[PDB]
Amino acid sequence: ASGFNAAEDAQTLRKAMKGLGTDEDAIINVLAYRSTAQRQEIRTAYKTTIGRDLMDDLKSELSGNFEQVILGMMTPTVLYDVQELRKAMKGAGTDEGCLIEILASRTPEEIRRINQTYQLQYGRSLEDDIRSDTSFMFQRVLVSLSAGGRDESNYLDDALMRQDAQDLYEAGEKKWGTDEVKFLTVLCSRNRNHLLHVFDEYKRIAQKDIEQSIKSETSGSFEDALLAIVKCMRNKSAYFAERLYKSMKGLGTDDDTLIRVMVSRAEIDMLDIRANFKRLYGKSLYSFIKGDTSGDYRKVLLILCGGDD
Ligand SMILES: [Ca+2]
Ligand SMILES: [Ca+2]
Repeated sequence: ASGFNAAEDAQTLRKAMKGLGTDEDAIINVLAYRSTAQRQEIRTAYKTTIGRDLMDDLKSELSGNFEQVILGMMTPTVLYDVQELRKAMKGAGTDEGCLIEILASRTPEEIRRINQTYQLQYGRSLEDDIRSDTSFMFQRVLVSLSAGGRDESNYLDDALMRQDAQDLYEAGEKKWGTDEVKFLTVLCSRNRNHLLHVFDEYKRIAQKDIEQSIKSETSGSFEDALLAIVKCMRNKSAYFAERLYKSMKGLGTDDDTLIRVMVSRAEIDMLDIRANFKRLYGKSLYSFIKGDTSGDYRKVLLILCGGDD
């Protein structure tokens, strides 16, 4: 008896959190079927209408993975990335995979926004934290990416493109070892169109794909970062399909990654992620999530997925 009404959604959620226990299905039936933008209007309407803070109430009413997914869904796009990078770096351990996932997949523009926001939210620069929590070549790649200075044009410099391919090839022909800085320079600095052309040229002169050379010539998180960049440049949806596969295959589940990817990409390219997932693994993302998770947690996850393939 109306279209999208933030106030009405606010009432549904409040009712769901009232009384003994919590009607999580009511919560899902609303939030999982609203856009990130709409969820922000709901937060505003809830505080206006109820005089309480929606995020605080959700946190006090929910727990575990279900809580993590719902709160993630409720967080504005930029702030979610910022809070995920911070979480990746707090504590003794560092979630380098998360750092790579975010820094290799977001545009230089989105990264610049994440930068300023990181600074305002915590008081330190994203770069400083990266420098403190990572080292050597991997640190350098992240420092470059985090600054968001990658060429944003679509300009193709023929001469430079040919030289880049050569430098990359020669980098894997050095006696002492792989001239890793070359990979960093080319893969972190050039614009997409230029890089994609460089990959073709590389293939021509080396008779091998850049990805296979990266896998045999480099290792560790540095290797992962380069691969992430290449994959995100060529077929970003496939990169996330793989990310999701790795988080669910074999004993257990990397819930942090599973949740972040499903939440962050739900409104961006989930359909294409699903297509690539089935192509790569023969199974549908839906079937994988369904058999690797459970509870209301699984329910919201399957909905973010969108349906079986
Ligand atoms: Ca309750
Ligand atoms: Ca598993």
